[PDB]
Formats: sequence, structure tokens, C-alpha cells
Amino acid sequence: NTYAQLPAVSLKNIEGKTVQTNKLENAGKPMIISFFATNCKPCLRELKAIQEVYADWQDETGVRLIAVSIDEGQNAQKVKPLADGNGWEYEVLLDSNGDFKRAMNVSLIPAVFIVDGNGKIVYNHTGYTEGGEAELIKKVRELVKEGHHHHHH
Repeated sequence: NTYAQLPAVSLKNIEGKTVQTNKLENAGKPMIISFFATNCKPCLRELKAIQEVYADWQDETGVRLIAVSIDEGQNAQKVKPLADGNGWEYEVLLDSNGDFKRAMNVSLIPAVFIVDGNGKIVYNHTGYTEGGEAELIKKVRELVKEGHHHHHH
């Protein structure tokens, strides 16, 4: 099991398939969910920074990024073209209900939810706004240290 400890909400992925967040699993690797609007660039401070060093992070913890649209499906139709145009190397989710943002509470974007390798929510940082990136990598390191080699101590 490696979900994201998400509420029972039905969302739409890039494939146009109805995926429930409660059952949302990557592949046994930790996940970072970035909550962002349907038209933002500098607001995606974490997403941009992580994107640049994304391979390094995958190299280590193998963490992936989940780009989720805090909008409705009709408006979120612009999220995926953003992903393609900008050059995002991760999964993108479109909220087709608009309740997912409410369920996780998006006080201020960007909102960061980090999921541990055990598929549980380990870190939350909503609306850090600049400088928060430091905390992103820091928690990543926490996961690395917890991942002991061939042992748990």
C-alpha cells in the first residue's frame, strides 16, 4: 500500500479516467501534491524548484509530483496544456468537483502536501510563499534517513 491518505473524492487524471484519491497510489514511492490554480507560474514556487531538481529527488527518494487543479474540470482543461507547454515531468490531476481543495484546505496557494513512502501524509505546508522550498527538500531528507538500508534501525 502506498496512497496519499486522501479523502474519498473522485478526481480526473490526465488519462481522463476517474480516479479516486482514497485509492490513489504511485508505485510504492512518496508523492508531493501541489495545489495550484488554473493560471499561475511564479506562484508555483515549489513546483518550479522541484521540477529543476526533480531527477535528483527521484534519484534519491524517488518522490513524484502530483499537480492538482483547485478548479473545476471545465476550467482545469487549461492545466494539462500548461503541463505540456511548460514541460512538467509528473502527473497532473484535474478536480472535476472543486471539493478536493476544500477537503485538504487550500488556504493559500501554493499548497504542499507530502506523502511518505508508506503512502501516508507526512508533511503539510499551505501558503508558505517563497522560502518554503527549503522545507520541501528538508522533509525529503527526513524520508531518506527513515529509509534505512535492509533494516529499520
